[PDB]
Amino acid sequence: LFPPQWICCDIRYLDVSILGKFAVVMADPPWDILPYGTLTDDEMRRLNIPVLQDDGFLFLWVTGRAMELGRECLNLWGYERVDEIIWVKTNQLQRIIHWLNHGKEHCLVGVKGNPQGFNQGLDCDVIVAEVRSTSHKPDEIYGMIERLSPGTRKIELFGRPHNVQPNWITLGNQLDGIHLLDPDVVARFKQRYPDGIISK
Amino acid sequence: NDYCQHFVDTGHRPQNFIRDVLIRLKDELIAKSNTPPMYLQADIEAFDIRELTPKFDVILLEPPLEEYYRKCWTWDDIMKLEIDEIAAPRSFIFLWCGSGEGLDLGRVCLRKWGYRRCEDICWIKTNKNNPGLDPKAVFQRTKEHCLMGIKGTVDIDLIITEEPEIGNIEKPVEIFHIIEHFCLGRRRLHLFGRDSTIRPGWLTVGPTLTNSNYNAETYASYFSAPNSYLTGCTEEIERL
Ligand SMILES: O=C(NC[C@]1(O)CCCN(c2cc(NCc3ccccc3)ncn2)C1)c1ccc(CN2CC3(CCC3)[C@@H]2C2CC2)cc1O
Repeated sequence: LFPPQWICCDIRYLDVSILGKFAVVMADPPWDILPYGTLTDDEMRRLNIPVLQDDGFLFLWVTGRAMELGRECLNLWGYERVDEIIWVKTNQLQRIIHWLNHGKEHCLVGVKGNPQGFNQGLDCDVIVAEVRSTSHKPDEIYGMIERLSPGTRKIELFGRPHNVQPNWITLGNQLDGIHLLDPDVVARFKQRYPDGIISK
Repeated sequence: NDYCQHFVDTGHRPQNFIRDVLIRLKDELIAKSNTPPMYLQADIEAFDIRELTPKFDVILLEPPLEEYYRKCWTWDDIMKLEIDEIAAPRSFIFLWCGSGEGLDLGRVCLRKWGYRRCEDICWIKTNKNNPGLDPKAVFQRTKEHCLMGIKGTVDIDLIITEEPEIGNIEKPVEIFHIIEHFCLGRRRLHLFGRDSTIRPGWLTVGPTLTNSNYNAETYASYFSAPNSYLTGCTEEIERL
């Protein structure tokens, strides 16, 4: 159901089996690289990503030692890494913002199953875009994902209010409440959470 | 503007629109301390890499991957290179990994040889001159990765050039500039270099070299005392 949907929750504890299956998953995790909201490496490994898709793509933002740990998670969750997007960070005039200064952010692209009917090869694997507010991912990624898999259901983990999008369900503990419009999801949510509380 | 949509509309890669892409004395110091270029033709698959002495401070490894071509080395071949046998206990590696499975297998190699990855240097290829396909790919691949690894106790991680003509496998010479600016020491090895990559300050070993001048005793004499620990960015040690 096309309009934006979201669930404020601790993603460690939400039963994601109520959300159904998704053509695309995106995650921008608070890797332990500790600061508020961080997940330990074990908590990351244990996320029930495998129930979220049968055939489709996973987009996983990584930095520092999560370039390696994110590969471990992707493989443990059942994905093969088949691309790596980089976002070249620029100012409003298109100039680039330990051993080297860092001009880019990285997003691994994993595949699970054997997706059919996606539009692979429409976009390239380099994003050039302005840092529109620190710590945000560039909005361009939603466009590339929509051209890749138009009209399908998508789910974002560890998103924020600015991330909510049509065709997407956004999960994160800084969202405002619970806003669900898909009847399949609404039905399974009330069944699983009759009193609206998501604990343990 | 959305340069991704623009690429979909026009075939111009988003990197085509990046613009503008006191160190000179340091480049001069590098040039002053560079050893003479030295080079050896050797079939690396049949060659006992331990004959390469002494142990190196920097290794640049550029195996000819199949994806570079519209004798190729598989990651099976590369992984079985015994790089840890010629790397100094404190030393650095720069591994060109391409754009596909090498991004994973190259990391397996680094760990196999005792390195941890400390940077990921991306060569972004523009197509300004020709605006506008691996079966696994989700996106058009417009870059290559050079992983930097470290073992033991000014520049950006991007190189931007126009995509070379088909059949040209050369990597951007800018990678040498980045490596030399780190001032990591003077024993520098380029495995799978070519006549076209030979460079002062570097020992180049590769199968297609047409000539050799490598002599292990002569090479070691460049780093004998008092010169054993120079960074390659400091002034020569006065003799006579
Ligand atoms: O601000 C974020 N995200 C919202 C939260 O709300 C913020 C509190 C944590 N967070 C949770 C955490 C959670 N469970 C664990 C918990 C533990 C202790 C107390 C409470 C909860 N469940 C749901 N959301 C999620 C956030 C901000 C920055 C980054 C870093 N990337 C931005 C980047 C993309 C291009 C640049 C870069 C990537 C590496 C390359 C990741 C983030 O994710």
